[PDB]
Amino acid sequence: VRLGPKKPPARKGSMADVPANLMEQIHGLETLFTVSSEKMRSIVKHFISELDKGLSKKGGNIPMIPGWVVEYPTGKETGDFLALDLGGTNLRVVLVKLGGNHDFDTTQNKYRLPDHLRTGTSEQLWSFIAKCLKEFVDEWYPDGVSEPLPLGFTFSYPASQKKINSGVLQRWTKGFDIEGVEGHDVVPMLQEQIEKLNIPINVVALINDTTGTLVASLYTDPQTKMGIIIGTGVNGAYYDVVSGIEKLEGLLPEDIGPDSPMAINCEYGSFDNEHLVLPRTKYDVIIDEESPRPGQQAFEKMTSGYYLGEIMRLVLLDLYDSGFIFKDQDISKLKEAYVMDTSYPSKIEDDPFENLEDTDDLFKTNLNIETTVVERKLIRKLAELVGTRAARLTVCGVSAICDKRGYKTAHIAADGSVFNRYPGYKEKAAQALKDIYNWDVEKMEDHPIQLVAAEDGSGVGAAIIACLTQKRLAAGKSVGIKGE
Amino acid sequence: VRLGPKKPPARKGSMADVPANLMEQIHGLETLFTVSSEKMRSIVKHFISELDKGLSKKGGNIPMIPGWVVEYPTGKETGDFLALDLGGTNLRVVLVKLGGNHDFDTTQNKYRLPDHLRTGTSEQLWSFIAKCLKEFVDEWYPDGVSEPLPLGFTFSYPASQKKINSGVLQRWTKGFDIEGVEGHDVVPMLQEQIEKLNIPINVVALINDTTGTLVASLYTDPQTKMGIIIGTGVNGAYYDVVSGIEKLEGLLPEDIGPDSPMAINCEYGSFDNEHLVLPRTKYDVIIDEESPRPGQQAFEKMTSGYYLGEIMRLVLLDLYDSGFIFKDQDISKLKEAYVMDTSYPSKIEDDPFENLEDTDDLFKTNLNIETTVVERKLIRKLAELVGTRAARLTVCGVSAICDKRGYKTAHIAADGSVFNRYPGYKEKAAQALKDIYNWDVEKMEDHPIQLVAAEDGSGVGAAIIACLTQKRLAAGKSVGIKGE
Repeated sequence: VRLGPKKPPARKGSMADVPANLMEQIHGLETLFTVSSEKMRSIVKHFISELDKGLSKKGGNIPMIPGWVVEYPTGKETGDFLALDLGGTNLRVVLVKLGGNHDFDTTQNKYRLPDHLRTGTSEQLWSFIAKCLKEFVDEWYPDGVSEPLPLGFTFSYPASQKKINSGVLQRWTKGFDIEGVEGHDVVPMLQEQIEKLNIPINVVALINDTTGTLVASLYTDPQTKMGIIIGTGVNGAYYDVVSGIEKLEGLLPEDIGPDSPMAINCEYGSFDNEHLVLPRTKYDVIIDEESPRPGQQAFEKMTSGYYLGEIMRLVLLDLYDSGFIFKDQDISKLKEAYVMDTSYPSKIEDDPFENLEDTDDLFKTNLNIETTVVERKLIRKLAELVGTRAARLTVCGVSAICDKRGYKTAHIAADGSVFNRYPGYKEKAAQALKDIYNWDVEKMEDHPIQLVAAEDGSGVGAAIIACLTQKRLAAGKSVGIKGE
Repeated sequence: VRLGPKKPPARKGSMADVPANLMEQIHGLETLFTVSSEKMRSIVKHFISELDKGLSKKGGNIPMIPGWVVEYPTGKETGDFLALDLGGTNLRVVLVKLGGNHDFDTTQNKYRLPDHLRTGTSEQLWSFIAKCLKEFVDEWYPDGVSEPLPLGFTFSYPASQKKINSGVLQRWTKGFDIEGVEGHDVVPMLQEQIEKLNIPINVVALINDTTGTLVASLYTDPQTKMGIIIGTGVNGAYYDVVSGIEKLEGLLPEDIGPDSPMAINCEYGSFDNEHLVLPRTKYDVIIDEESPRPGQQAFEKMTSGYYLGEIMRLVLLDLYDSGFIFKDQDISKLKEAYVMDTSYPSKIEDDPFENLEDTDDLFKTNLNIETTVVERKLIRKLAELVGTRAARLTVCGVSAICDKRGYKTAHIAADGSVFNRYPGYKEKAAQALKDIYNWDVEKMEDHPIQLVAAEDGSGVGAAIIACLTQKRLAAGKSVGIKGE
């Protein structure tokens, strides 16, 4: 039924019937949005320079935050470990049992946050989280445990960490707004509530989810060299080496030696806030000028899936205003910012039909705009250009990390809604890496540097980081700066 | 982010905290909805007898419609062929180029039927279709063709045919209401409008989409023994042999002799309308009594995904009425027929949490029903029972056809939204087949009889049936009853 179950072939996409004047505008969209291999190589050179800068004492626009994971997982770890992921709408609690052969078992619950928890008191939040952990532990360990359960806490909010078992909140995001937490260490706040309920849990690590994605994926897949999130937000994490981190000079204890690995949470959404290398167009400038924080998050704005529909909307409105398309149409819906979400370029790029009838139905039904076939061919071209630009720019971050560290091969453990669901994304990213490196290789599965699906970072990853951490803490091996 | 990109593992599903009274009701639900292996074998034996009955002179509840495809595609077929797929809302035109090594290329367009066609004249309909085909051919063959393109027409309406290149409309369905067409052969009606527009197409075949799924999938995959649809509706098609078709004795020319293959479109939705073997519960009886055609489509009612939410709804109301669940709830939204669509059992079976928070959020948000976790554990067990019974009954159709024809091994080419999207469906079906056959086999990938994703029946299949038919029409080999 319908088009059958297997992915339809890509449409042929003939441009033979497109009139000269529209075809000139299509070429102008190609000039605006195509990222050449040379431009990619150029962006990567500057990205490497900014990765270096963020690790220097002076710092830079890329935070390059030390994650205080100073060893790799081996895959041979065993035991029971907890993970907590505090999101905007819910708390997830995960019991991970590590099998010792790159394998694990999970048992997980999800506790939806009451509306008021995001904005009430500090004690109310940590008490709620402790009540969920008590309910969980009491069910899964009805007769307690002989050793407390180490817990890793995924707390993906701007924070500073001078050691892994700490997180001083810098600023709340994602709808949280709780007094008396900004500027304080959240780890003892949660531990205090745990102890109040006499729950046998020791909070031993606080992480960013992308650090988790890196370490979970390297536990199951030892070829992992990076964890990357390609969604509404963007981020990457990898292992540097202590000697490469000027900003830690003089602060490390001697048992964290110069050749020690150090996981880094790049927070590279802010790469090129100086607007010197990314190929921002007039439409990107408008998106930025109209955003909550103009001049911030330059790289996120150029690569996040959240803006891809918005770019199309502004281009389309421009084409309309300049007299090229939708001449007789009521275009009022195209004047609403963010009316086109990521589903628009997605559906348009998935349209299997030469006459682009999925695109026709989307425009008529959702935007009240009737179109000619040749207009839809422009619209389809535009969607392909915007989806492909975002993949080629994301891969500059992958390439900069690999080139910085000398990784000639890598699995890049990827997650987020763009990687997982945007049409053709994996193909677009693989072609981008092939174009950067000029590999002579037929099949994407054989690419020396290739994206693969990540393991669960904020659950499994935080639990494995808790396992690694607990082994250091037990032995007296340092997990932070001297004295901390 | 979230649970990461990989399928979460199945929840543990502890029943330890479920009170004795609720566990007794769960056991009662397992009695009502479990289909044993011996039951499935009992059903298969009767289903074979009913397949044989539908092919006999006296007929039976299973139509067993000869589809007038009297040869197997070899995979060596080459050429350009058209398919037309006419639904209730859309027309699809497919140009299929066969490559001669079980491979094909497609080029396809989709045209939404104007609202006024459904109630227009016969001429308006065929004219519209011909104008779509003129448009399409004018583009993909701007200088014409050396021989007319043979076209296979998937005509998704009750119709009878005494030869492949004919279809006499029985009754319009899908709120079509066009005069002068019921009781008439639609092929010449379409051909006339084609010729009026001087389009180089010859309509050579009219088919049911499931016959197309069988044929297209056999062209690409030589182990295909059946085409099966498991969606809102259900159907199967497979090749029988003319000697097994008593109702065609006396009607066939010598060049469709007793040893000839004959594709059958079973339309086995009506299996067991006489209610002799399917394990109908009181809930299935209610569904039938309240359905548009009580006493019809018994097997479809017991296997289609459309009913699975509704079976759950009535079970849950009956448990509320008996005082077991939702005791202090306002259950008024649960009293609406078909309020629970296939997404309810699907989301419930996909819930990865031990506390079943997806199911909590589904019931609280969509039905205004608050639940205890032990209620949700009963709800999850009910969803699993209902999804599992539908898969096990579906595979009784597969096994009947395979045992009828002596297929010890087979690929069963499957499509439809239940096969394609219902959680765990493929594993349920594969376990059902292993249970019927008592195979000693560890991996589902290795099962002797297995479901595999089908090729596109209503497009590609209709074009390949057009190719096989044209070969016979050109040579003067028959494709129907003597003299038709």
